[PDB]
Amino acid sequence: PPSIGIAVILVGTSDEVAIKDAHDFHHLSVVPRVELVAMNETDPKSIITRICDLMSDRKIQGVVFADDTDQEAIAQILDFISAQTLTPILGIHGGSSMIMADKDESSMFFQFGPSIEQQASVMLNIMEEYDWYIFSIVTTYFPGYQDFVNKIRSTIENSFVGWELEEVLLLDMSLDDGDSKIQNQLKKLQSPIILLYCTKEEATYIFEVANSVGLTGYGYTWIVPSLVAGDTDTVPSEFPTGLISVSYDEWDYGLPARVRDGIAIITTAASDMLSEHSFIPEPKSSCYNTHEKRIYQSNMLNRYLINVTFEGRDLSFSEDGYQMHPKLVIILLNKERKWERVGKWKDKSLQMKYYVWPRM
Amino acid sequence: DPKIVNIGAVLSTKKHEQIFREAVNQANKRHFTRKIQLQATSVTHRPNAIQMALSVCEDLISSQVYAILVSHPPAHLTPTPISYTAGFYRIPVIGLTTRMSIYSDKSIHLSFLRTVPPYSHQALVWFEMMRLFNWNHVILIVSDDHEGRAAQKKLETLLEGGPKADKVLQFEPGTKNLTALLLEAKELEARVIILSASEDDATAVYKSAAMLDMTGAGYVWLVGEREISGSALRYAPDGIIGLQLINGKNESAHISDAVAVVAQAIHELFEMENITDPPRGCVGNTNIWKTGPLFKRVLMSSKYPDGVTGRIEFNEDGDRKFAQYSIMNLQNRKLVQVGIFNGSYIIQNDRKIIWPGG
Ligand SMILES: *[C@@H]1O[C@H](CO)[C@@H](O[C@@H]2O[C@H](CO)[C@@H](O[C@@H]3O[C@H](CO[C@H]4O[C@H](CO)[C@@H](O)[C@H](O)[C@@H]4O)[C@@H](O)[C@H](O[C@H]4O[C@H](CO)[C@@H](O)[C@H](O)[C@@H]4O)[C@@H]3O)[C@H](O)[C@H]2NC(C)=O)[C@H](O)[C@H]1NC(C)=O
Ligand SMILES: CCCCN(CCc1ccc(Cl)c(Cl)c1)C[C@@H](O)COc1ccc(NS(C)(=O)=O)cc1
Ligand SMILES: *[C@@H]1O[C@H](CO)[C@@H](O)[C@H](O)[C@H]1NC(C)=O
Ligand SMILES: *[C@@H]1O[C@H](CO)[C@@H](O)[C@H](O)[C@H]1NC(C)=O
Ligand SMILES: *[C@@H]1O[C@H](CO)[C@@H](O)[C@H](O)[C@H]1NC(C)=O
Ligand SMILES: [Cl-]
Ligand SMILES: [Cl-]
Ligand SMILES: [Cl-]
Ligand SMILES: [Cl-]
Ligand SMILES: [Cl-]
Ligand SMILES: [Cl-]
Ligand code: NA
Repeated sequence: PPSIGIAVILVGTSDEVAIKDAHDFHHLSVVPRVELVAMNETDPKSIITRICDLMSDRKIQGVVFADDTDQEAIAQILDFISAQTLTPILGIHGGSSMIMADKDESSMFFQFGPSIEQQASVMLNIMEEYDWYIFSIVTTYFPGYQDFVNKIRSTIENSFVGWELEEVLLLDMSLDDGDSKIQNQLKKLQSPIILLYCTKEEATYIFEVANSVGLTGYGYTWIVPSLVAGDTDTVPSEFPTGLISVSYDEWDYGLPARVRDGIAIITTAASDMLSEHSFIPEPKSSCYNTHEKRIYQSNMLNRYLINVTFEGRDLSFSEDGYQMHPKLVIILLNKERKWERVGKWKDKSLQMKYYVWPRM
Repeated sequence: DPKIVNIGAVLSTKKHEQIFREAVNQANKRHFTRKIQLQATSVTHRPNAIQMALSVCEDLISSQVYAILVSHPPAHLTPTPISYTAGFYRIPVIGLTTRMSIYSDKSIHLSFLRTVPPYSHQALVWFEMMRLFNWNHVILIVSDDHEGRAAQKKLETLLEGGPKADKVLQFEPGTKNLTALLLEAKELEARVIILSASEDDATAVYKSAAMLDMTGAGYVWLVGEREISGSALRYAPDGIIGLQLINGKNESAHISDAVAVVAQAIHELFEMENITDPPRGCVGNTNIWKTGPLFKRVLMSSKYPDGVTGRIEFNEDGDRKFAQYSIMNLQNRKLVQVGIFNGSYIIQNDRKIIWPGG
């Protein structure tokens, strides 16, 4: 079988050996020729020039990307690169996997981890478990915030449960806060539960302000999505103990297993397309000639990328570019400032550790 | 020796680069620049998005630009890659001639002002016309894309915040033959029709409206600029009224006004304490420019009254306010200016309006 090039890009320390181990158990129509690449930087230029150099020095059919940062921008950079070059990119760990709402129309970028809408519903399930029916929402303008608010609103307005959405705050973190605008907005909060949609960096500032006006102590419980907790080994000091987060940052699904599944997805999808059309998309020889060769390129390979099953496991992606059925882990920031497993979301069912929340 | 503060620009031609240089030179002559002195750094548009993004890093951000002017090239090449790369660091981008409404979305373009208004703001002019000519019942037809919906939202805000829209009709972009949609409009009693659509989509509407005899006497057609441009103008019904943003395509004029605004904002910025420098280059830098958000606020609230393109202010989306429009009326298949929106007021000239039919 012919070989297709797959670049696996790793940012930050990682056991390359352990990663090469979890991986040629392919008897498909095509076999992967993978290439581990180390990267030290995660700025726009570094990421672009690196992937472009790979694409020009070799024939890359797809990219598997993983980083150890809390930088959600990385996902947005990858989507741009993916759409422009029409190359499949899987963000499987780190900032690369942090929700990227409204991917490009031509994007072939897929992320491991929950969609925004799924996290929103997981949160409502948590609140239902403990009969926390009265709450407010705080988001920034971070892309996806509308999907988050809409999802919540759609769910609670279509249920006979006595949900009471008191307030929805929209914080503008693109301007400075010298006029104490965000402080004045937060002072409006009264709910005992607060859902916060934003980035990790934004959360640390918002919590600092929220603390100053006494909204983080006892009586107030904040619930944030995966990307706010991000790397759970890095816990900002402004984060309030008692913070609850839906998470997917490498609890039961290790990096090695992810890299192996990433390679599988890309390889299977190419095999499936080859077996049906007798051709696969030719690897782009460069990024610097995409404007010419666009009538000759297409995101055709997407329809196969989203429907792969491997070793009897459904690795399907949504058309929005998210994982379909991720086993989510509910985590709590405890007294020792450590993130702590306190529930699991599996088979569209919530299984919490505690019946009554112990004191944090 | 003063502190040199670089201003960036991505412009159409070398001629415009030189205009940008001279504009910055004049700002330095005009202002007190013992402490702070501007320096111009510019390139022209690269052939594709990725190259453009890289150039922003290599040519501009490497010079520690505090802001970046961007023109819309007239030749598929948008300011978007520049908005993205600059936005990564919270370095403000000033659009010179981009009209698409999507650049008003803070989620996508989180440090983007422009000295021209988005197409959607043409609703402001429509509204004043509805007051003036007392069109208290209108039918709104818009393309079911971002731009079409943007115009609908803006007009509905004005109407809900007097005249009323008796109905709103959305059609799928790229639909030739819109008989079904237009028949629905025909039934209604209102006969003032407002259209937001691309060139090609407006053409389809116009043709279909003609076959349904909805372009004759009794009807009023009020549209924007795209809708009386190119091929849309070729099939537009006589008597139609449209708009043309004055100086809307004059890159030179907007470079002048943008530089003046940015220079004024920079001198105002350095009146405050604890101003940090933007990152030098992209490589190895992933943190935002800490002073970026402050500088954005300063720009947002900038006022430049004696601008080449008129009074310069920005709204809460960083879009141009007090924009000036030519009110055009197709008479005998010739576009004729029948007045202007001077930024806040409609001014009818001595040329008489000829409506559809009459
Ligand atoms: C777009 O077009 C509009 C309307 O033409 C302009 O707005 C007008 O701007 C002019 C200035 O050129 C203003 O004229 C001044 O009006 C003052 C009184 O205003 C009151 O009354 C008027 C009429 O009812 C109202 O519209 C207004 O809201 C106020 O209630 C006068 O006191 C001024 O006279 C003073 O200055 C003159 C110098 O010219 C002296 O000789 C006098 O002694 C006196 O000191 C002057 O006449 C006018 O008020 C504005 N109208 C409105 C509606 O705002 C915009 O300027 C124009 N935009 C652009 C970009 O050109
Ligand atoms: C769709 C692409 C967006 C790009 N992004 C900048 C990051 C990025 C993305 C792609 C590229 Cl190629 C590059 Cl180089 C840099 C801009 C925007 O996504 C910023 O994301 C947020 C938007 C709003 C908020 N909150 S706010 C407005 O209150 O401050 C926070 C982040
Ligand atoms: C990253 O840094 C390490 C040592 O710090 C170096 O060996 C390696 O070559 C660097 N990677 C790149 C792509 O420069
Ligand atoms: C564009 O504006 C400039 C002023 O900067 C002016 O000199 C020139 O005449 C204008 N061009 C057109 C076509 O209006
Ligand atoms: C900024 O303020 C700090 C005080 O925390 C001071 O040390 C520093 O000198 C100031 N710098 C400027 C340029 O204002
Ligand atoms: Cl590197
Ligand atoms: Cl893109
Ligand atoms: Cl996430
Ligand atoms: Cl972050
Ligand atoms: Cl650089
Ligand atoms: Cl007139
Ligand atoms: Na803006």
